This record gives sequence, structure tokens and C-alpha cells, in this order.
Amino acid sequence: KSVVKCPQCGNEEMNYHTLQLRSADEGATVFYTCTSCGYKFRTNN
Amino acid sequence: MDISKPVGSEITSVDFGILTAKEIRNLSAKQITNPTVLDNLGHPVSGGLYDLALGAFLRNLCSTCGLDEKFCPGHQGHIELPVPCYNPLFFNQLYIYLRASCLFCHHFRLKSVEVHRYACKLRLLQYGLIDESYKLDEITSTLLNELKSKRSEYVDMAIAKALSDGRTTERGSFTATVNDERKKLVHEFHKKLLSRGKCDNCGMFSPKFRKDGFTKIFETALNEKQITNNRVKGSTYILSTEVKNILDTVFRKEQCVLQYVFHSRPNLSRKLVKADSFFMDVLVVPPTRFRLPSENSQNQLLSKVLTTSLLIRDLNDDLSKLLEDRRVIFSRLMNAFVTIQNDVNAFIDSTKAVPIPGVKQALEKKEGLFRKHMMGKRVNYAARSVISPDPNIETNEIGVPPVFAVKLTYPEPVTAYNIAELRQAVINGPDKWPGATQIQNEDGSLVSLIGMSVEQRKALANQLLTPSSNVSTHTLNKKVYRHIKNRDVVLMNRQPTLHKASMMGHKVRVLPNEKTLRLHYANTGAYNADFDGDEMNMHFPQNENARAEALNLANTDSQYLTPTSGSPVRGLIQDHISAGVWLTSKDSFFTREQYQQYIYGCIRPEDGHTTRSKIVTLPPTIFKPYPLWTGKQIITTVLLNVTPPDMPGINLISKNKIKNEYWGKGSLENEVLFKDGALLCGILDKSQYGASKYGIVHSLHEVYGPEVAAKVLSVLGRLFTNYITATAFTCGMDDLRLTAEGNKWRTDILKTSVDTGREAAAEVTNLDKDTPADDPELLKRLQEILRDNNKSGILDAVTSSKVNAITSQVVSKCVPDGTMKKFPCNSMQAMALSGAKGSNVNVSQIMCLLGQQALEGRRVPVMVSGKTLPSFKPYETDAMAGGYVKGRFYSGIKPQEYYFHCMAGREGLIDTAGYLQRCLTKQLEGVHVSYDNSIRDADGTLVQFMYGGDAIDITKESHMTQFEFCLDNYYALLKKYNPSALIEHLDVESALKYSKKTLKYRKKHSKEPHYKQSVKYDPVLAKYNPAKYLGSVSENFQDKLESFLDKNSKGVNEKKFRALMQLKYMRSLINPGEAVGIIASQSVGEPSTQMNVTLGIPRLREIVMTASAAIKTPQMTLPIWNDVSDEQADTFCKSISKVLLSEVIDKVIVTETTGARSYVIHMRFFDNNEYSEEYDVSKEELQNVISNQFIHLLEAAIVKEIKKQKRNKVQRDRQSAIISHHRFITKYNFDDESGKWCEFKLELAADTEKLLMVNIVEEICRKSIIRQIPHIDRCVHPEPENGKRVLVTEGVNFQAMWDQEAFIDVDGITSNDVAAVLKTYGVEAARNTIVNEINNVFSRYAISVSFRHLDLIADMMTRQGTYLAFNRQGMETSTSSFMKMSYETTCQFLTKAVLDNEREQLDSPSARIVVGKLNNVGTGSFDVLAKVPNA
Amino acid sequence: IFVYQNNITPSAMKLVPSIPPATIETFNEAALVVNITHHELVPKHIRLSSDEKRELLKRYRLKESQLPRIQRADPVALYLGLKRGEVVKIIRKSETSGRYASYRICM
Amino acid sequence: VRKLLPESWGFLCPVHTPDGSPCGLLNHFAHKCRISTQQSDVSRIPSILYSLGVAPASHTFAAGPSLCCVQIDGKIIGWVSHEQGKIIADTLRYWKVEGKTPGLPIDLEIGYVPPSTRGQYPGLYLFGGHSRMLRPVRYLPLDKEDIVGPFEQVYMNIAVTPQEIQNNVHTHVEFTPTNILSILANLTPFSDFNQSPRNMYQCQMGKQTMGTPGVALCHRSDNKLYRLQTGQTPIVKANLYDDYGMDNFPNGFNAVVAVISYTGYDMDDAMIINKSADERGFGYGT
Amino acid sequence: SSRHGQKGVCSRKWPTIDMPFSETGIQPDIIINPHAFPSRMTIGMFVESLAGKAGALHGIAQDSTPWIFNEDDTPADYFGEQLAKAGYNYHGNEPMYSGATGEELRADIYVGVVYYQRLRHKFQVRSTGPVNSLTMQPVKGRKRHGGIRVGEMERDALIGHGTSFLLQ
Ligand SMILES: [Zn+2]
Ligand SMILES: [Zn+2]
Ligand SMILES: [Zn+2]
Repeated sequence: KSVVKCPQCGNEEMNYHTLQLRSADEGATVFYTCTSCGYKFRTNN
Repeated sequence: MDISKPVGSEITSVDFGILTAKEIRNLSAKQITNPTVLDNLGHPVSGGLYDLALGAFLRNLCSTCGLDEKFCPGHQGHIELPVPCYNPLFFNQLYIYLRASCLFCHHFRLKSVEVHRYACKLRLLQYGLIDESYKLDEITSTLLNELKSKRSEYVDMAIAKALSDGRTTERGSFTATVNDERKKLVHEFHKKLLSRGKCDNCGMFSPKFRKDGFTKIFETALNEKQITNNRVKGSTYILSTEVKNILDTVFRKEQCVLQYVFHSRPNLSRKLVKADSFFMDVLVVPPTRFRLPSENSQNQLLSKVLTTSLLIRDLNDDLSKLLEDRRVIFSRLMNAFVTIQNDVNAFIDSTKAVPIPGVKQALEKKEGLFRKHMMGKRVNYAARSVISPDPNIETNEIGVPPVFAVKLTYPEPVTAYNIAELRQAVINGPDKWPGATQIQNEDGSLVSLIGMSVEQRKALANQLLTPSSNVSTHTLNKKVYRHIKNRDVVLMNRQPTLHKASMMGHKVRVLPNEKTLRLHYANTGAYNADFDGDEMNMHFPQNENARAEALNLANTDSQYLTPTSGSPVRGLIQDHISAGVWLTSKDSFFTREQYQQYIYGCIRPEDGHTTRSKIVTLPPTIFKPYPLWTGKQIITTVLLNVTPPDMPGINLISKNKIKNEYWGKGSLENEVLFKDGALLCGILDKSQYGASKYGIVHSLHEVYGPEVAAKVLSVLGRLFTNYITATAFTCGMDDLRLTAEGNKWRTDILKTSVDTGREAAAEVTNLDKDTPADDPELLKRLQEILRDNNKSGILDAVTSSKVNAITSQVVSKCVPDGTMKKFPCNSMQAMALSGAKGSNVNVSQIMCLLGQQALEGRRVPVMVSGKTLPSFKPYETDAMAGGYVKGRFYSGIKPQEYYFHCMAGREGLIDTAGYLQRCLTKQLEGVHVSYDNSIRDADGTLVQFMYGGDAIDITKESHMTQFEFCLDNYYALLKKYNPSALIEHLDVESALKYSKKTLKYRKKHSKEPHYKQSVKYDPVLAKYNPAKYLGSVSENFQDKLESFLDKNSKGVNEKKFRALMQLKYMRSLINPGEAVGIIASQSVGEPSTQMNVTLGIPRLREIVMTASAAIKTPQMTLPIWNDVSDEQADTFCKSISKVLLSEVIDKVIVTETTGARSYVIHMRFFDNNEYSEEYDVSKEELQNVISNQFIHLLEAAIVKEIKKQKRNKVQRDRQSAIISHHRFITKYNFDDESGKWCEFKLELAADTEKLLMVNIVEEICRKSIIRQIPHIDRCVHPEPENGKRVLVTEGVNFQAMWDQEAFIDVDGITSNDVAAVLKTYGVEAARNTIVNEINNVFSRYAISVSFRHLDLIADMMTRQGTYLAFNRQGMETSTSSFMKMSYETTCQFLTKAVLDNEREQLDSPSARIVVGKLNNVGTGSFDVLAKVPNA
Repeated sequence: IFVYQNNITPSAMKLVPSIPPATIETFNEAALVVNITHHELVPKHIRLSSDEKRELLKRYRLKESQLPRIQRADPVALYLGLKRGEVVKIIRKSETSGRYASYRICM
Repeated sequence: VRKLLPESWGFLCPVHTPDGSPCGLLNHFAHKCRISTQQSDVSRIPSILYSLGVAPASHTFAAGPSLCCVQIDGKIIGWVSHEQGKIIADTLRYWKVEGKTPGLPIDLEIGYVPPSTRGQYPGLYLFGGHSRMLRPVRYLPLDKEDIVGPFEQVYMNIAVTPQEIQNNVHTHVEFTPTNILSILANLTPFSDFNQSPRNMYQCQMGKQTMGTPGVALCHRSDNKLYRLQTGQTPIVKANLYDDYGMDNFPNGFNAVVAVISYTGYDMDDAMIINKSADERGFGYGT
Repeated sequence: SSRHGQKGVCSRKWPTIDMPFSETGIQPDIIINPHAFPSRMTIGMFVESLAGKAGALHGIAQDSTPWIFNEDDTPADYFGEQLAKAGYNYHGNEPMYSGATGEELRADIYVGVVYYQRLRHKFQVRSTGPVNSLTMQPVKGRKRHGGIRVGEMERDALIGHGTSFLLQ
């Protein structure tokens, strides 16, 4: 019953990881970190 | 030992006795009295322990015999004890006779007519009258004087009847089975002797005694309730002189009973047994030779005896001088009685009194005296060094360095033939090889050659062979201790010597340069000896008796076939197997120079290898344009020169490990073909030469003998070495590659493996397939699998079964079809296919796929978080995440693939990190083939009437049923048996007359089974002696011959061939004198080195060693009839199953209201349609579990916790009946219309504190059975093994399966538990259950130990009609006292020997090493008698 | 022989050896359901005559007490009803030799 | 207890463990596993957890897994929901790596245990004491060195190389996939090709060599000391060989090794040497 | 021993004129058998032979820290292309000759330099010598010129052959 488009070089492959930092009231900060060229940035809301 | 100093007298028997006090006063040299050992000036004090009368001591002559330290044998002295003290070896039995005896008439309290009965039953058991002691019980104040006549007259009648009817000598008959009935009867005697209330002669009580342990004794207070019989008849530490003052008078009144209790053998000496024999008034000090200082601990224990002995003498001076002084001097003298007792306790037994080791603890365990210095000894003329591998040595030899050849020496007595080679040897001297280190003169002198120059040493070469100057030495001659030559013999030996082929006899061949022992490669398969710094012992025997045995009997060429299975264990290993794949190729062609160089490079006629005194060759394969010799023709003429001429070549048709698809299209190089001794086809492989049955070395063994076959491994070992040093062999990085085709094949099947881990996830968890990996329902259910070990095992086995199928698709395509370099040029692949070194799973993990790394039957373990590792997301359905690695050793494994492979690598190193074979070999050491062809124990008692039922040798039967091999070699086997030169001594015709009276009888029968067959005839083998009568063979050999010789029909006819297999059988008979019980028990312990029911070495632990009646996991096998269906089998399993009440309940809801505590136990079941299908539990049966079984257990648990907290008409009348039986149930109900629920109120008082009442219900429901057949837990219907329908249960109850006739074949119920088939089916069914269950422990591991070893281990364990273990509790029924004393608990068997006054005939091999006799098995099983010509 | 239902009184077991030489044998009715000699693991047991007991002891030069032992209480020597000291012959099936006759004695 | 558990990633070495009796019990750190040795800065962490939403433990009235408990070095700081307790556990990692906060040290171990069905007991267990086990790991938002413990590691996702970072699941990546191996384990060359029982024997047989113990042997009075005469630096070496100064201690020599069956004397395990090799000082030691 | 778990004792210091030799004239100072490799699977020893030989030619070292090679670029392709640019074989092999018969061997023999390690680890004899004082048996000990033990498992091996004068 348990059965029942990276701006520097140009490459669509670039890593990202989001964290909800301070509270649930704000937006999750969408971080971006590159592998092809190496430019990094973030985006909130 | 000197062979020219004989010995006239030999010990025949020994018998155990007790030193009386009169002897050791007359025996003694000088009594010693003061407890100081040696005073100043270095000289010992006279009168003390070190005394010059007890022996020479430190450059000072003996005061008894007047000899110095090198020649004084030592002498015993005695010390006087003022009170007779207890002997701690006998206090366990003195206190038995201290009790059980009335203190008034000084008889035992048991009645004298029945004490007379045991004295008449134990007299008959002294003789071989084990039967008539039971007839004595059938013989049944005035009539007791006549009953004791009728019992005593029958004993005297039955002795003189048996002694005149040639049955029992006046020395008595004493076998094992009368030692059983004797010990059982004396235990019967001592049991009911102690349990007595009053003496049955003078009817009153006696005060009971108390045992404080050792060192003391106490009597108890006689009760006021029963002192009145001590008046109508007309606590205290008692003395050791008060105990003897009873037991003297006890052992006088009852002399006629203890004359037969304390004697196993009939007492022809008529010595009266005494109570002084249990005390020891006088200690015996050992001689000063055996207690030299290291002071010594036995001088320290004897010091405290003598220190107390002068205190108690001075305390008795005041008793001669004498009320206040009398009170204190005697409560302090009595304090000295316990201390001088406690000293002689601690002298003998250190555990019965941190401490000083006593006399017993110098004997008991390993690192003792029997096991450390009698069964095993340090030896002279022996050596030890690391071995290094060596070709060019003739496979029966050892390579000894000059540092070994100079030290080790051998006594050669000089003769007429020695004095040319032994005069030159004694000139060379100690530091030249071959030399000599000493000369032993005629008169026993000894002249060391070390400090002698060449002029004196040549002078003694002429004094060497002189006539003797003395008449007393007129028949002796000088013995030159020469060096070891190249003709000597050696025992090589590597620990652990687990089987007898790990200690072989090699010839010697010195080497002139290098300092290590050197061993040929065909010996490493026997010693288990890789050359990674392993060292092994070298023993050099010192007389012609032992030289003739390590050359003929324990030779290394004799030991080709191991006796475990009969399979060969000698052969070539790594480079010789790879060279013979290259040499026997079709590509190998040799010119006239390369052909003749390979043949002489391996034959060398000047070293005695060929048989023709000229190397004969063959015509070449190709003649023109220029002659060439194929490599098949090398080994033809190699096998042509080592074979004996005027004997035809061998005919052999075999195959090898390499298929025909590795050679090409239409090759026939899988089968090998020897015809007329010529290799016409095939590759010689591991299967031909090597430890492989039915090769060419194994076929040269049978046809030409063990010496010709072992000469082939020398020649092939050099022919494959000279071929390697000119045509070499390498393995490189080129060998490990696949093509770009073959890599594309690999990376396309391995792309299937990504969805494999998820298809196996959804199948276990019973979701529908094609679900995503991030499904919230797949991730919800995979977490529940992780929390259970059992549910994770059925996820880690479904995923493992699927990725090991992706593994096999890679391997069965990418290799050999997609490997870049191919066979034979590929070499990583060649030495794996040929068995040279490596497997096919080893080249798979290099070139294709490393695979699912398996833990203990599982995948890689998981963390708490569901992650397998930090690199992977939690609970992912990836095959890579579980341990399945896609990398290989050629390209490389990822860092998370590497952490998983280091788990399985570590587990193999934990699973790597000797007593089963010890318990076996001690029981079975004397069991040998007799000259009746009837294997039996060393003391004469009989184990089997014939060895295995046919008495053929395991090492002589590998080609005995290979009939078509022998028909191809009829004219070659007829030369090695020569039947025309054996007719004059044997009876050819008579056993062949009886060979047809039983064969025609058996075919006419066998329409019926084996309970009807009046067989009318013995088999032809149990009536005629097969070693003497031709044609007296086993029944399987008689049938398999006449079945072979019936089917096919081929200058040898049909009747010249059956008259040769009947003579090949007779030479295959095992020799009288074979140490069978060692071989049978070395063939079980040594295959145990490579190791829902128990399995393996714990299964052998329960059968052999402990005789587990309470086995861990018993089972029972039930043959389903061929009439009932599979639906009538699994619904029959549901009728035999322990269905608990816990298995039927969904949930139990209690309800507790108070404010009389009101518990409402509402318990909820599954649907009535559902538990009447899964368990076949009916609705009305479930009510009768709650009505009568559940609640009475529940009521006995509610009250049990209270006792330990002090610290319609058919239902309303059913409800009133449950209240009436029970205690505090006020309401009861059950679901009758649907069977779904059950509710019953349960009141208490208010005094009771709060019970849990859910954890009670959880414990009572797990112990409440719905239905149960006893001793049976579960009945499983597996898949049919071997085509028969099998119904395995998980318990043993044979009676309750006899009712199930209509479903179960009750006359085929086999089991697993031997002590229950012994109880219900008798002795000979326990004997088959022991053979078959000691077989499937080896059948699992593919280890084929033959049934001849399993049959004797069976028939040894059932020799008493019981199921006896191989331990100290199963060897008590044994004649040999030194065997039991050498095993364990030495002084428990020593005191059982000496209380029984036990004489032993020195028959066991354990008792012939304690006393130094020759062993009665093998070579000492007969005498050698010289015929002298004159009168 | 004397087949009973459940139990004999232990004081009534004092009569089954009481009369010599007429032996009395004693069996359950629940134990006699399956004849154990029909089992596949038991061989053919045949008791030997006194004229064949001696010819056994003469050929192997044995004492009476050196043979392998069968008990008086195992259910095969209760089936045949063996008295103490008579040899039974065991026609035993082997894996390699087939039939070979072995012998046990009841002590 | 002798097993190679998966939680030992970067703290214990997989291969560097002896064979036989101490197997699994005696084992070695990774070469980047450093151990805490002084009490870290703690006294400003309860001040900046109350600013994140943690109610104080004086007036909270909560217990059990229905909340998560905030503990710093063993004492209850307060109670916060499982929702917010992961929010206030990701800032404490973001602010300890971006070291602008004056209260969070880099050496802190913030072990968050998420709520799960019958899993580990939940809570937020901050650790900062002595004697901890620490390894470096690279933190992907604002790439810097983060220092993590084993109690903290079993619930977070690191990647072994930045070509295997998967999006929204991987928080960290390792600096190199060789900081999990010990000293003796990095130094065996091409170790990802050998079978794993043959990597573990070289950690056993690399420290049973007649090498060079030191160079100050004149002022040493050791009872037994094995010194090989002419050591050589390897052709094929790891990059940690230069880094630890193992050129100061040469343990062997570059021999021209042929893989050939030629001799007959070298089959099972045994090998041979050129005779005129060690007439010239090959493998000589005192 | 190598750095790959491959230990082995010395059988014999084989003379130089009886050793194989390449076309370049070098003669190897260790011979390892090709059979130590399949059951052990130390393929990292084989790629040290490529990388060792290629680095002694170009005068360079190569790193061998693990996981610098993918499954695409096998180091047999990285170190084979360096051996091809030196005039040597791509697969690490070299043509060698027999030292005894002087013949061209069949396959090109796989050689190269690998780093070796010398490990750290016996030979007692006795004809006669000192005995014990309690039992008059030979003394335990190599340094005291004592004997070796024929124990209990060695005892019934001498029973097991049926040889009764070897046990005596
Ligand atoms: Zn980029
Ligand atoms: Zn003396
Ligand atoms: Zn009395």
C-alpha cells in the first residue's frame, strides 16, 4: 500500500546562481560569473 | 643420533600413577630444609634448594654421583610437610568423596546393594564386556545377601566365558566405545552418590560440607529439625588431618568398589587404592638442572613453602611446652595450616591460589611444553633464506649458495667405495667445497678440522681408513662429516604449510656465486610462493632412512597431483606460457641452425636428459627453396628425446584457452592434436603445461610416469627460456589503444548510460516511466528509500543490474573487434587470453570501461543529505553518481570517479585482513589405510570398511574413467603395466566370475527403489580384495566401462581393452599405510583459505568444530509433487507461515479518559478482502486470536508493569464471555459484517499511574501468532533448481510436514540441520546431511574437494552413533591420553588419566612424539627383517 | 510391540523391561506415520546373523567393540528392533563407487 | 569504522592509508586541510543575527523541528523559521567571504541543516571554536576563498572543476581537484591511471625508501639511518614536488627501464639490474 | 620499486653484454617483466615511460599532477607527439637486439626512463651450536647461532606424506 550572450566575448554558455540574501521581501540576487572571458556581474529584482 | 650407536630397549607402554610417600623418601637424594638458596662467597648453602647432592652446579661436582655439569643427570629431592596437605589436582574429586559418605559407619550414604551394582558393572567394563553390563541389570536383609550373590556370580560367569572364548585377555579390552560407557557410568555413579539424604545402612544424617574454593574446607551446621535421628540411633574449618582421618576409614570399608572406579585396565598389581593418594604429605623438588637461574620462579615458590614450614615447626614447640598461651598459639598455628596449603596450591596451580607462574602453567596452553617443545621443536642441520626465481634448474632441485654448502654437513661412514671421493673431500677442509668439517673416529671421538693446516689434514686422510685398534670397536668405521654435495636431499618448506605439497623433497645443485636459495618456476604453484621477498626453510636430513623418503616418498616429482581434487598443481607460469603461444604459432619457422640450437639448449645429453645418447631430429617441414622447421616440430622432437624408446608416442586430443576466431577465418588452432607423439595442430597454452587437468604434461604423467613428465617441465622450461632470450616479448602503450572506430563505438553505448540511472529509479519507486529527474514526487520517494537499508538494497541492485548491462555491451563489441593492435601482436590481450597473467576483466578496465564500483553488494554509500558526494546534487538519478564510472585506465578517471574507485580499493584491503585445520588434524592424525584395505584409527577402531567405498587413490584416478584416451594409448599403457609379467602371482579368473553374478543381478532389478531390494549379493569389491583379485572393481567403474564399451565399436579389440582397465584400476588402489585422516583434513582446511542461509567458513565452523544442534539458520527442503500446481504451492506456503498479529494491523488507536482509567483500544486492520489473500487469515480465525491469545498476553503485561511501578444475541453474549474469563475488560466487540475493526474497553483503578499503553500494544502484537506450525518461520517457493520443484522453509519440524502428504513428497524431505535429522531419521541420514552440507559450502565457491575427504570427516564425526564435534568435548571418548593432553586443558586430561590409572599402548602419533617412538603410519607400519644365511 | 496414543505413565514404563527374555517394544502412533526407511537419505539396513557376525569379525580381525557404532535409541535401530551387540549391514550408495556395504554395531 | 566515507572530501586522503591492521583507522589529512588552532571572533555574531530576524532566546517560546535553532559554538542564540533560517544562513556566507562585515570571520563554520522527512535534526549550528577541520573552496558569487568544515560541507554543493558548474545548484567550486589528496598522494605520478590498491601501496612504499633523511647527519646521533648516495630529481614529477622542497630530499633515481621478457629470471614480482649499472654507483646507499 | 606500487626483488645482476640494446646503443639498467602490468593495472607506469623518455630528450620536465588530461587528449597522444618530433617511436617502443645471440628482436621493445625507489628491507643457518638448558633443544635466535622450528603445522605435513623417518 506504500506503492499506492556574455557582453565581453559573446557566448551563451555562462554560469549563474541566485541567492535570496537578506529577506523574503526583496528579490533574489541573480549572480553571473563567466568562463569564456571572465566578466562577472549581478542582478537584483 | 648416531647410526652406529644403537639402543636395545624401547618403551612399549606408559601408565599414569601417583607417587606415594614411601617411594619419594627412598627415591630421594637428600632432603632440604632451609628457605635460602645461596649465601655469600657464591657457593650455595647446603640444605637448601641449590644443593650439591641434587646435581652439579656452576663448576662444582655432584655430591651423589660425582660428575661435573656436562654429565650429571640431576637428582630429585624431597621436602617434608608437617601436615598432609591437599593436592590441587585432586581436590575437585576429593571433595566428591569427602561428601557422599556417612561419618558414622564410613560407607557411602548410597545403599550398599546398589554400590555393589556399580562395582559389578564397572568390573565388566574393565574387560571387553560392554554388552553383559546391561544384562546385569536384569538380574533382580537376607535376600540382599543373595541378590549380591546372583549379581556377582553372573559377573564371574561372564568374564570366564568371554576369556575362554578368545575374546578378552586378562589385561582387559579397552577400546573407544567402552571408554564411553565407562565414563557415562562413573558420572552416573558420582551423581546419585552425592544426592543422598541418609545412609541406607545406619539410617541417620551427616553434616554437610562447604567448598570455599581451594585451600580450605568447611562443614556446616547440622539442623535442629533432623538431629532426632541421631539420638534414637542407639562453620568450622576442619583440619586436613581431620579429612584424612575420615577418608582412610571410608576407603577401607569400600575397597571392592573403588578398586574398579580408579582402574580402567584390570588391576593385576593388586595395589590397594588409598586416601593418602589424594593428599601429598611430601613435596618433590625438581633437580637443580631444571631450575637454573635466569632467581628462578620454582625456587621462589618452594621458598615460601619452606619459609612457612619452619614457622609451623617453631609454632609446634610451644605445644610441647604446654591456658591463655594455648588459646593464642593454636589460633595462629591453624592460620599456618591454610598458608602452607596455599603455598603448595600456588606451587602447582598459579590460578587456584600478577602471580608467579606455577607448575601447571608451564604445561597448559600454546607457549607451553606440549605444543611448544614436544609437538614442535627447534631443529639442527637446517637453514632459512629468501628465495629468488631460477630457470635452468631441473625442476626437482634447489639452488644452494656456498654460504649454505659450507656450514651444512652430512655423516658419511667410510668404506671401500667412499675413500676415493671422501679422502679428497677431507683434504679440502672446512672452508672449501666439496669439503669436510670433522671426522668421527671409531670410539665415538670427534676431530674438528677447523684449526688444522693442509699438512696435518692430509695426514688424517690416511688415518681415515684403518683397521680398528680395539676389539670392542672392531665392527665400526669412521664417519667423515662431509659438505653437502650435488647428490644430497633437502626438505624445502614455506610457511604456512597448509598442505603436504608445501613441504617437498628436492635434490640439490650448488651454485658457485650468489647468496640466496633458488627455486624453479614449476614449484611456485605448490608452495604458494611468489618471489616478493618471501623466505622458506631448508632442512637437511642426516641418515639414509630419511634420504630414501625425501627422494622416493616426499619427492617433489611424486607430488604432481594434489590429493584435494586430483588436479595437477605443478607447471609453468608467466613467460613460458606466453612463449609457447609464440613458438607453437604457424608463423614460427626455424632454419637448420636455429632448430638445432633450441633443441640442444634444452636437452643437453651430458646432463642425463635424453634417452638415446644422440639427439635425433626430424626432416624439415619445408624442404625447398630452403629448409625450415615449424615451431610445432620443435616440441615434437623435444618430446621425442625425453621419451623412452621402443614405446609408442602419445596420442592426445585436447583444446586450449584461445578460440579459433582469434586466429582467423577457418583456423583449427583451438584443438591441439598429438599423434604418434607429434604436435600436428594446436597452440600449447596454460591448458597444456600448467596446473591444468588433461594437458600434455598431465598426459605425459599417466602414460610415461611421474619422472618422465617432470623431466618435460625442465626441458620446456629451458626451451621457452632460450626462445625468449632470442625472440623476446614486450607490452607497451601501443597495446592499450582502440581505434577511432572503436572509441566511437565506446562513446555511443556509453551515451545510453545517462538515462539508465533514472529508468532504474522509476522502476524501483513504482512511478510511471519518462518522469523527470527533478520530479517532486520522484524526489519525495527517493528520500524514503534512503532512510531504509532494505529499500536502498533493492534500488542499488536494480540500478547495478542495468549499468552492468551497459558494461557488457561495451566489452562485447569494443574488444577484440575494435582494438587497434590485435592478437597475437597485441600483448596485453594475448597474455590474458592465454592464461599467462591477467583476466579479461583486467583488460576490460584498461581499454573499455571500469564499471560499477561495488561496495558490500551495493553502490557507493550516500550521505544524510541524499548526496553521494559534494560534487553531485542531492538524490539525483544519474548512473555516474552511484559509482558507475565511464572512464578507463588508458584515458583516466574523473576526480569523483576516483574517490569511488578508492572505496572499492580500500574494501579489498580490509577483506584481506588457521584453527579449523588444527581441530581436524588432531582428531584424524592416526587414521590410516590398513592392510585390509580398511581405513581405521591408530588404536585399532574402525572408521570405514574401505576408503571411500572403493579404496582408489585420488592422485591415481584422473585417467581411470578417461576411457577414450586410453584406447588411443593401449600399446603405450601396456608397456608400463606389463600384464604378462603379473599373471603368475594374481587370481585373474575368480573375481570375474562374481563380477557377472552381480552385474546381471542388478540390471534385472532396479525397477524398484532401495527399500525393497533384497540384494542377495555383496558387491564384488567388498568380498574380494581388489589389490589381489583382478576384475574386483567398483560398481560405477564396472558400469561406466560397460557403457563406454557398448556405445562405440573400434589392432586392439573389445576384450583386450577391458582386461587393461581392470588392471589400471588395481594399480590405482590406495597403498596400505597412507595417512588418510591428515590428507582428508588438509583438503578441507586449505581450500578454506580462498574463502538467505549461512555460508563459508562460519558454515564449516558449525558443522565441523562445534556440532551446532542449535544451528543459526535451519532450513528444510520440501519436494513438491508433480501433480499439484504452482498456484497450489504458493497458497500452500501461505498455510505454513508464522503470521503474527503485527502483520495484519493497519494501526491501533488507543483512547484514554480519566476523571478508573478508561483505555479504549480500537485497533484497525486491513481490508478483509486483503488479509484473507496475502496471509489466508479468515475473519473468524482473526477473532479467536484476540478472543483467547492477544488479550491474555495484554493482561499479563499491564499487570506486569503495575507490579514494577510500585518502586444482537450472538455478540452481546460473546461480549459477556470475554469479560467473564478476563480481569479488567468491561467491553468487547469485533467487526463481523466486514472484519475491518476491533474495539475493546479496558478499565483500571485510579491508584495506577499513567501507563503508555501504545508501546505495550506494539509489543504484544509482535508476539501474538495467528497460526503457526512450530519451529517454522516462513515457507519460500523459489525458482526450480535442476528441474525439480523445491519448497524451502525457514525452520525444522519434520513431524508437522508428515501431515502434508498430498502436497509434499514426505519421503524426500531433506534438510540442513544435522542434529534434527539424527533425531528423527537416524544415524545414516545424519551422515548424508553432513556430507551434502559440507559440500555446498565448497560448491558455492567452485571448489571441488573430492567426496573421499568429506566421507571420512563424516564417518569420524558419527563413529559413536551420535554427532560428535571436533573439539575437546568430542574427543573425551578416545584412548590416547597424550593426544588429549597435547590438544588443550592438559591437566584436566592428566588427572582423568591418573585417577583412572590409565595405561596407553602408545598408538597415536601424538603419543609417539612425546615418548619418541616411530610413527605407525606410512613407513613405520611394518617391520624390516633381514634373512641371515647360517643357523 | 505396543503402539499408544499420547503417553504411557512413567510408572507403567517400569513393566516394559520387566519380563525376561521376552522384550517389549514401544512406539507412538504419531511417529509411525511416515516410515523413515523410505527416505532417500537412509540406506538399506539389514541385521546380520550370528554366523555372519563372526565371519565379519574374522575377516577384519576385529573385536566386537571396534566397529562403527549405531545407537540403541536412533529410529532405525528401533525400527529393526536391535538388541545390544548385533551388527547391522548398511548397503550405502556412493557418488564415486556406487554400492558399498558398511556395518554398524549397537551398544 | 574502517570505511572510506563520502564525507571525507578534502579533509582525509582516500589513498594514503596503510594496508593490513591499521587500515582505515590510521589515515592522513589532505594537504590543504588546515586545522583551527585559536578561538575565532564570536562576540559580534549574535548582534548581527538579531538584525536578520532571529528572535532572542529569552522570550521566544518555541522548540522542536517545527522551527530551526540558531546556535553559536553550542549555545542557543534564538529561534527562526526554516524559511528565514536559510535566508539568514546565505547572507552569513556572503558576508564572511566578502569581508566588509566587522563581525563575521572567514574561519566561521555556518552549518545549516535543512528540514527533511526523518533526516538529520534541523537547525543552524554556527561553529567557531578550536581544533576544527577546514578546507579552502572557491565561492562562485564574487569569486574568493571560502573556508568550510565537514559539518558544513555535507549539505552544500561544490563542483570539482569550473567546467562542471551547473546552474542554480552549485554554490562553490574547488581551486584544484588535487587538494583532496595528501602530500605523498600528489607525488605519485599519473595516479588517475593506476588501480587504487596500487596507489595505496605507493603511499606505503614511498615512506619505506632508502632516501636522504637530511643533510645535517654529522650533528645527528640517530641509532639507525639510511642514506642513499646519489639521488636525482624526477623527470616526471607533480607540481607539488617543487612546492614542498622535495628537491632537498631526493628519494631515488631515473632508471632506463625496459618492459621485456628477456631474462627468464624476472617473472612473478622479481626484477633484474644491469651488472655494470651498479658497478657505476646505481642505487648505492649506506 | 617504482612510484606506482610495483615492487620486486633482484633476481640476478645481469651482465651488460648479456642485456638487450637499442639501435642508439643504450642498455636498460632495470628490466621489468610485461606480466606485472595486467593483473596490477598500473597504466600510470606506462605513461611515465613515455613522459620520462620524451623529457630527457628535449631537456624538459613534464608535470604529472593528476587530472591535467581529459579523455579527449590522452597523454599517449601528448607524449607520443613529443617522441615523434625527436625521431623516436610514437608508441614509446624502440627496436632492440638480443645481447646473447645478437639477433633483431621481433617487436620494438617498450622502453623509457622511470623514477625508481630503493626500499629498505634473513639468512640464518645452523648445523650445530648451543642448546637450551631446560629441554636441550636448539636455541631460539638468529644472533645466537640458533635453529629454526619444525612446528605443528610442519609436523602433520610430515605425517601427511606418510614419511615416518623424516618426522623422527
Ligand atoms: Zn566568456
Ligand atoms: Zn648427580
Ligand atoms: Zn552411614
